[PDB]
Amino acid sequence: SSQAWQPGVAMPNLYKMQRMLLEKCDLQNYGDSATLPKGIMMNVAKYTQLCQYLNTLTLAVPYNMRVIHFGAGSDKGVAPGTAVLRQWLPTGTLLVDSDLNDFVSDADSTLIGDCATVHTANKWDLIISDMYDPKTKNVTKENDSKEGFFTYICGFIQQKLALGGSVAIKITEHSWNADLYKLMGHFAWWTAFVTNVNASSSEAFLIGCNYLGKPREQIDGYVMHANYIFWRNTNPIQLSSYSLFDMSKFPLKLRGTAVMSLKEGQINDMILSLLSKGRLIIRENNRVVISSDVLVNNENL
Amino acid sequence: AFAVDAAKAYKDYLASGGQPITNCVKMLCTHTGTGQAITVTPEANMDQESFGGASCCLYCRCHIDHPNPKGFCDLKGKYVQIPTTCANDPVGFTLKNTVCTVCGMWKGYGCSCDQL
Ligand SMILES: N#Cc1cn([C@@H]2O[C@H](CO)[C@@H](O)[C@H]2O)c2ncnc(N)c12
Ligand SMILES: [Zn+2]
Ligand SMILES: [Zn+2]
Repeated sequence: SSQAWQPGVAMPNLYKMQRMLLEKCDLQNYGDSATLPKGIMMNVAKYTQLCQYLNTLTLAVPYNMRVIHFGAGSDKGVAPGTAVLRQWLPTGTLLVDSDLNDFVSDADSTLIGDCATVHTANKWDLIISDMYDPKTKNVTKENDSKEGFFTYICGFIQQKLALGGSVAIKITEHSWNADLYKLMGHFAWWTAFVTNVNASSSEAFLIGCNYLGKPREQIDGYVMHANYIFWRNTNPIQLSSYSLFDMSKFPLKLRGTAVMSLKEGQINDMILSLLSKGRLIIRENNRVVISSDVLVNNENL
Repeated sequence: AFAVDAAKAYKDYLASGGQPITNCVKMLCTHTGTGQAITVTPEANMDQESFGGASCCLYCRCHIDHPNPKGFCDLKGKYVQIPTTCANDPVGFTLKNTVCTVCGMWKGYGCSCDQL
C-alpha cells in the first residue's frame, strides 16, 4: 500500500488536470469502516489525520496565530474537532469556533448561529470548516453547485484570510461549490485530501495552502469537482487507522513566521514568493474581535 | 440563598446507579506524558487517558454556572488526564478528586508529595 500508513490520500496532480464530466460517486469501499482505537470518536480520528497531513505542507505559523473553525459542534453538544485543533496548534494560538447549534468547546471563544451571522474585525491565518447539511445527500436530484454556507466561506476567505494563510473546507459528492474550487487557484497550492479513517465516504477537505489574494491559476469549479469525483470513483482508498497510533510528531511546529502589514502596492513578486513558501503572513496584528448578528423579534399579540 | 447543587446531584445520581456522562472527548496521544492532572496539551502517561477539558466539566456540560465567583472554568481549553481505570466517568472523577497544588498530579493518583 504505503497509502495505508499515511494519514490519508491527496488528489494526485494528474487528476486535477483532466476535463471530466460529473458522474455519480460510487465508492467500492462504501460501507467499510476503519477500526478506531478503543474509545476514540470518528471526529477525533478524522481531525487528527487532517492535521497530520497539514503537517506536511508549508503552513505559515506565526506567533499569536489566529485560527477559526466553522461547523464545530456535534449532535453530542461537544467539539471534538476543536479539541484536536487546540492540541495540534501551538499553545497560545487564538482559536475561535462556531456552529448553528449550541455546544461547549475548548476554543477561546465560541459563536452559536448561522455562519452568515459571524463577523470579525481581524484577519485569520487558518480557516477550518466541517460545515455540512446532510440533506444535500439526495441521489434522486441533480448535483449542482451549492450556495448557502459556501457563499459565506468564499466571501470570508477573500475578505478575512491573511495573505499566506491556509484553509481546509469539508466537501462531499453533493456538498460542494464551484467558486470555492475556483478560489483554490488563489493559493500557491491546493488539493482535496481524504482521510484514511473516513475513506469510504465521498468527503474530502479542500485545502488551499498559502493564500495569494489573486488568481495564480484559473480553475473551472464544475470541471474540478467532476475531476475529484472521477478520482474517487477510480481509486479505492483502503480504510486505515494506522497513523493514529503514532502521535510523536503531531504538534504543529511553531515556525514564528513573520507578520507584516502591507498595502496592495507593496505586494511585489519577492513578497509573493515568500507568501508562496510559507514564510510570510500579511495582515494587521491588532486585537481579535468577533461578533454574531442577532435578529430581534417580538411575537407578543 | 437558594442555589442548585449540581455536584451533589451527580454524585447521588451515580450512587443511585445512573449511567455516567458520556461523550467526553478522548484524545489521541503518545501516553508518554508527564501524568499531571490538567495541562495545556495532552499529557497522559501509560496509565491515563487524556480528554478535552470542556467535555469533562460538569458545569460546562450541563449548562450551569461555574462554582466560582468569577465563573472561570478550570478545565475548558485544557486537557484532563484521567486514570484509565476511571475513564468510564471522567466527569465524576474530576468532581470527586483534587489536584496537588505543588506537583500538579492528582491526589492519590500520582501525587507523591506526602511520602517519606
Ligand atoms: N447548512 C448548513 C450548516 C451546517 N452546520 C453545522 O455543520 C456541522 C455539520 O457537521 C453541524 O454541526 C451543523 O450544525 C452549520 N453551521 C453554521 N452555519 C451553517 N449554515 C451550517
Ligand atoms: Zn467548565
Ligand atoms: Zn503533590
